[PDB]
Amino acid sequence: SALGKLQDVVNHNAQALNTLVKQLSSKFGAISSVLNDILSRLDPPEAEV
Amino acid sequence: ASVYAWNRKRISNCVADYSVLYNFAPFFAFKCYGVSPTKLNDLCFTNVYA
Amino acid sequence: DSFVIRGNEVSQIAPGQTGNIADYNYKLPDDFTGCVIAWNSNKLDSKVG
Repeated sequence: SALGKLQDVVNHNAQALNTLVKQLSSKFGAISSVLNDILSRLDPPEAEV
Repeated sequence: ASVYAWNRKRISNCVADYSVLYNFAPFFAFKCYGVSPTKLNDLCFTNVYA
Repeated sequence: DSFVIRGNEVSQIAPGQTGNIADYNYKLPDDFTGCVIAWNSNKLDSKVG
């Protein structure tokens, strides 16, 4: 572990992007996370909220 | 049947169309939670009960 | 605007709201503004038979 600093820079950035991609799966309270179902199984007035 | 002994029937393995229901019964209330009926004619389901 | 409709469909007269009265019969925009008025009239438009 002589090169700890450079390796650490790379991992911090990679981990940040990784968590950003994983956070797409969270629902935040909506009935489903993927946009396609929401636009598929619901009328526009309720789909807005 | 009466409320305290409601009856359940499984309907599956068939082509369901929810456009014929408007016929029977003046339908004082016909509302859905989680889907909207005009779009209900499209999706495929797991197991629908009545 | 004036016309005559059923007594279980009042909810259906809304911008892009589903039932069977606001998709293909006559439809208002999704950005509608105004008011709607309906009154069940069975004493002047319904005859015997």
